[PDB]
Amino acid sequence: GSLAEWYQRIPTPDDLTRVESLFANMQAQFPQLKLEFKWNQPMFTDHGTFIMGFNPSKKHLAVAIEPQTMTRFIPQIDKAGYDHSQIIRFPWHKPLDEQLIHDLIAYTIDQKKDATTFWQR
Amino acid sequence: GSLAEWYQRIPTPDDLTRVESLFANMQAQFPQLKLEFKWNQPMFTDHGTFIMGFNPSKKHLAVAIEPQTMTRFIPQIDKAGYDHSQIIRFPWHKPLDEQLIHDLIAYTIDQKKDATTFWQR
Ligand SMILES: [Cl-]
Ligand SMILES: [Cl-]
Ligand SMILES: [Cl-]
Repeated sequence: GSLAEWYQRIPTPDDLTRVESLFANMQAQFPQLKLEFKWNQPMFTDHGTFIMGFNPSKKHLAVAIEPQTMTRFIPQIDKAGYDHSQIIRFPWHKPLDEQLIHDLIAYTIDQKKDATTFWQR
Repeated sequence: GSLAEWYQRIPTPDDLTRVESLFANMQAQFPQLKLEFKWNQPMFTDHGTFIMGFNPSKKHLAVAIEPQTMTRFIPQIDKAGYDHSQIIRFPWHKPLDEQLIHDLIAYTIDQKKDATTFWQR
């Protein structure tokens, strides 16, 4: 894909305006950032390192951030009223590491032993 | 929707068998888990708290895990050779909080100042 085509996956003209303004404002606020197009999506990078990625869907703009950033901001993201998701991609065409999946479950079960809410806050 | 309807979203018979076996194997290993259907996807829960979510796409099974779990397991996920993603959903119909996006970028920039890889490892 190209960057021209990605912009065309944004559902409506007002949605495109929102993304264009966001990009422009963030570039103005962080002049060192490079807006690259990599693995078929726009990403801000800084001195050859990932900062943020972007992908549209029918109902939302998905903003991609690093694991440590997500961890640090959970309280502030929840307060702002936005849902978040952390996923591992298991390709259909590759083996499924069930030991890994098992270990993720076991660790989470242990950490949430005394949880009083459905989601980690 | 429903769990039946969700299973129909899995793209091939072999992919369906994979998902069926995975659920069965994890339920056998963790007999306390309930497989619930919430917010249009299957989720393992334990004593009413979230443990793991699932969703198919054309190319992969997406396994949803909590932020603390993703953070803990990055080295093991990378070693296993799977990609991972952490996203915030900014709905098109709701205001976009640019201060939050600014703060996320600023924090990530500071954290990556001395980074020697593209992605957090
Ligand atoms: Cl909750
Ligand atoms: Cl571990
Ligand atoms: Cl890397």
